[PDB]
Amino acid sequence: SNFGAISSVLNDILSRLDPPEAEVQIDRLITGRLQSLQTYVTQQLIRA
Amino acid sequence: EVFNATRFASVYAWNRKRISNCVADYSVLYNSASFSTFKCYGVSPTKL
Repeated sequence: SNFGAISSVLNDILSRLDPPEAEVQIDRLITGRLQSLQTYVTQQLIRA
Repeated sequence: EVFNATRFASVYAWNRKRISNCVADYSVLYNSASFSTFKCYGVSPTKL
């Protein structure tokens, strides 16, 4: 998922954009991926 | 062949030149300093 990012792939951001924007696109992906892990773990704790 | 073309179109009827099957050096265009404007969106003139 892009989660608002231009691409789901970090290298499609980093190989194209300067840091002032590349970091923005990355924060969008970090938020999404971090939320996914947090959701996953919560669910694992419940079933545990 | 486009940049040093001897003739350009009227803008209402702008021309479209198809560039394919070739090696594209854009650093030679950018750093020629013959251009007053060379604004690349997303990816910088020498990174593309």
